Amino acid sequence: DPLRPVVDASIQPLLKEHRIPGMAVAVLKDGKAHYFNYGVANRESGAGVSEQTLFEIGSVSKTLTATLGAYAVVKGAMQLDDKASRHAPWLKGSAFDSITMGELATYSAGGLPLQFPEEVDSSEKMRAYYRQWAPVYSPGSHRQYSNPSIGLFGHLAASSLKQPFAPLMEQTLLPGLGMHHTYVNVPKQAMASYAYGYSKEDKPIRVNPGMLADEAYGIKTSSADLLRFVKANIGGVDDKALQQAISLTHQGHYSVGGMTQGLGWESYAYPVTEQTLLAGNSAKVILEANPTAAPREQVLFNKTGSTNGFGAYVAFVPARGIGIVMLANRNYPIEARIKAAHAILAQLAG
Ligand SMILES: [Zn+2]
Ligand SMILES: [Zn+2]
Ligand SMILES: [Zn+2]
Ligand SMILES: [Zn+2]
Ligand SMILES: [Zn+2]
Ligand SMILES: [Zn+2]
Ligand SMILES: [Zn+2]
Ligand SMILES: [Zn+2]
Repeated sequence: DPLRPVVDASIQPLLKEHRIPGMAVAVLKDGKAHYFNYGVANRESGAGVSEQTLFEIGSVSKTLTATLGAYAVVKGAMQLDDKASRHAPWLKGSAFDSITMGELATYSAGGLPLQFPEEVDSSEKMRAYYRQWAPVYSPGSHRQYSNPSIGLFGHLAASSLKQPFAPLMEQTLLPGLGMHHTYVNVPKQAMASYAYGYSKEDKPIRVNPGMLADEAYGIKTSSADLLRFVKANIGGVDDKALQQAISLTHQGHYSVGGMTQGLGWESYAYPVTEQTLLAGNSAKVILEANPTAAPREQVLFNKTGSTNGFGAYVAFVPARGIGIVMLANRNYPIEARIKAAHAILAQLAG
């Protein structure tokens, strides 16, 4: 593959530096998909990684959940300006009577935390949590990355469509995106393709159960399926409704520095410097609260994602028809993901 030398040049050093057991890389250029596979999906057995290997993608799941929400909007089942309680009777009489679906989707509801408190481990406790939650900031004023925030958005989006989230995604949305091997719950026939994640101590692990995990960070997919998603975000899909939904996830709602927050996807003016990309994906933007600013007025879209044993990254530029997917079974530094992707994308762009 003429592109192997280029991809290898940025990926190989990464694998060695962070002792990554395996990584599936997929690139899109001139309409064609290119696959580069490294290492193993299972260290004990030695099973090799392929573009069909299933990896946990963590927060990258939010781009798919966001697409489901956009789909609900297109179908007329809900509007982003809808108060959250309009789609959950159990939220009536809480702070969510004055918070919108869009604010939940863009982490700007007012300070919902990164993760649910450790004690919130059941449906009953989760409902109680939201009903007692007190806003920290006025709605729309600050961005505080939050799983409970986007998780609730996805949960309610599914409810607006009158179907449970998991089956809705697996039986309708994902198939519509051409993603037939993407799961919230990996089925029996696909378990053999499911890689094992590896902690810092090299222990084989997989994602732990959690409230709204399916909506916020529970997707398992392959580099082939995720690149098909990238293609859908560029070349489009056959279904008009789904196409409209995809476009909605490209719209900027507000910005934080050089990063513009949309539904799921986070975008930047293209060409973008490695410095700007690193900043938008820095700990300051990820962990702390930051005031929202007016949205950006070519564009690169991206999203990072991790689980205790996995590290994923996806970035693409529609106007140039290029994109890259990097799925690894080691949660290695986000900065390393950005640097490798930026280098490869630069070569692909010309
Ligand atoms: Zn090589
Ligand atoms: Zn090729
Ligand atoms: Zn529910
Ligand atoms: Zn199939
Ligand atoms: Zn499940
Ligand atoms: Zn402030
Ligand atoms: Zn590492
Ligand atoms: Zn050039």
